[PDB]
Amino acid sequence: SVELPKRDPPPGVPTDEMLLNVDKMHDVIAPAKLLEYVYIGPLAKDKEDKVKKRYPEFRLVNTGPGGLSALLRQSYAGTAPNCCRTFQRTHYWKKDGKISDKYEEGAVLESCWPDVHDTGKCDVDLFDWCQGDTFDRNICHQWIGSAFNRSNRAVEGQQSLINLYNKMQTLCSKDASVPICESFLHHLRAHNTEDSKEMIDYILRQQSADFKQKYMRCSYPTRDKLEESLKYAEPRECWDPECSNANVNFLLTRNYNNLGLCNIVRG
Amino acid sequence: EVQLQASGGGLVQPGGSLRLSCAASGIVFSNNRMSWYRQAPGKQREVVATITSGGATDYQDSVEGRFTISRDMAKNTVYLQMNSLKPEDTAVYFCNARRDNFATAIYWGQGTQVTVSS
Amino acid sequence: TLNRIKIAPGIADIRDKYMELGFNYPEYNRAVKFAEESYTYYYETSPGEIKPKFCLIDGMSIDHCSSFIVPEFAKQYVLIHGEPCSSFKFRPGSLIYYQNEVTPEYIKDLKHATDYIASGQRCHFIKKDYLLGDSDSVAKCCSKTNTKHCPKIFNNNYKTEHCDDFMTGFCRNDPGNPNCLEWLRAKRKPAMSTYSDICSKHMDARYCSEFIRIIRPDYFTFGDTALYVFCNDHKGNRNCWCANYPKSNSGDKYLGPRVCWLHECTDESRDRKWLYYNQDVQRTRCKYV
Repeated sequence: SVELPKRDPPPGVPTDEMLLNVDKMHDVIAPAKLLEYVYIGPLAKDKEDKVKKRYPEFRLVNTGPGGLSALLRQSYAGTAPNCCRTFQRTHYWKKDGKISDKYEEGAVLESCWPDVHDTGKCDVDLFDWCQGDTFDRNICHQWIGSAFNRSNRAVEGQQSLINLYNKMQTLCSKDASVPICESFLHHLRAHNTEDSKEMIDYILRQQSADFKQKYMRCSYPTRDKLEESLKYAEPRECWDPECSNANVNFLLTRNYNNLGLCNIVRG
Repeated sequence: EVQLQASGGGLVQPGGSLRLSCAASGIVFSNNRMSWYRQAPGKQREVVATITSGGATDYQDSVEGRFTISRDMAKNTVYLQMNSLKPEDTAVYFCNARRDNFATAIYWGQGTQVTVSS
Repeated sequence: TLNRIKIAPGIADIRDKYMELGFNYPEYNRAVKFAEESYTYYYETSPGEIKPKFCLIDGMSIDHCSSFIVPEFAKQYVLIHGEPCSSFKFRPGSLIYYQNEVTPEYIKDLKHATDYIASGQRCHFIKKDYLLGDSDSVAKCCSKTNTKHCPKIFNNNYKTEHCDDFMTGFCRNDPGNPNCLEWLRAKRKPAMSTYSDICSKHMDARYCSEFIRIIRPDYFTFGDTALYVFCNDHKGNRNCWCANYPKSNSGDKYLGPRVCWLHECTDESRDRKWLYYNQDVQRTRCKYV
């Protein structure tokens, strides 16, 4: 033949993308959002299945030559039981029937919707969970607290809010002593609008005979009390020991208002 | 002379409504507790609703939610709204005025009849 | 079968050259134009792009494309697929230009009868952001102890949510950390929930004052829950005595409207945080004579 002028290529100098290793990347990949491309480095064909198993909520895409690849989130598969009963975990790892917050090899990532509480997608789980002895004071108050002003008033989230209010109306009419309904009434009072006031009064006014005498003596005085109250020009609530004692979450709106009307001297 | 004539009663089947009025003269609401009273024959009178000189209200338990008392300052007239009336609301209704911190300056007005029957 | 291999220098671009060929059989007399990258790029060929004048032969290691980029400027860029190109096997990585006489037909034909021509894709880099791929890189960006090679998603003063997982554990440890308060100021539920747990234990810290100052009015429950647990765990503590009064069965003596009854719970020098939200609403409404 003839003597070809041979040239060797300049030394390969990798980049961060080329040096990436998906095995080290669970903390990078779990917080990724919808439509966000998480680049993960070269991936061998015999690993693609492993990586798709580990991250079933993500699509595995081939971005460039030599197996260069990325994960694109497609969905959130977290379950109400694992997402709704906590405001702090955003995902969990499932292995061998067990659920763990921390990553272990062999585990499958499941991810909670980032706005799950803000959407009302937890309302059917927590309406149940919060009732009974499964009640977690901190979680269930937070759940009820946060239902007000949902999705910054997006229409889906505003309906969520309404529907839940009706469901809680029907429940707490039956027995407002049950700690979810006490918190519900407590939080209606904080909202302090026409609709929350008439929801409180509607609920309190449907309580049973025994409830009213155990809890609402301030709102339903004995005739002996009422006719004593006429003598003084102060409203009854300002002196009546039944109202200084009483539990404010069970006062009617009128009575709760009136308690504010009692002039104290500064000091 | 202090006048507390009540007016507005009558006949209604149960569930209807009635609005009593008391056009007080000789007394001012700015320093009087005004109250609506009942008296069914055979029984002693009873408070039904009351309003302080500042405007705080209060009710007898059996009428709470159904009745609501209000007042018009410029008209010096107190009202009783009676909704969802029960056969046991049958009584003569009248108004009562009490001077804020005097006790002896108490007055009673003329009754009005409301009866509720099928 | 070949003869008279020769390198013609280019007219302008030192990288461009001409490979003259000798021939057997038909007049294959051609002067095929080709380039071979020399520059190392610290800038872009075109918007968001950097395309080295280099053909990546099938089977060649990807880093050969990356060798013509300064390693710092490279961190941002990803290597994607590229346009079909042809190369001299014996001189692999040469970019052949299809000009005039040089034509895809020619190149297809040459490979079939000879093995001195191979084909692949041109090096095509495109700009994205820093490629984070490790737990520590996350901790550094999110905590802001080192920020330099961080993408925006992990360096936007907690506007997005990517750092929330890491910050739950971080701020539990250093609650007073100024970045933890910037995190809490974005008012997303894992931050607020985290500080509800923290302040349920250390309500008396000043960072819990700031916690309450933020979550009120809109997310007040996260403070109320913490006040309840803290004053439950410290019955008898003086700052607790408006919220969990310790001489009564239930601690409600000065709840709601009644908060206004004691001058102490009204006191404007005392910390809102030591009153429930419903309470401190009513405080701003006492009818003093």
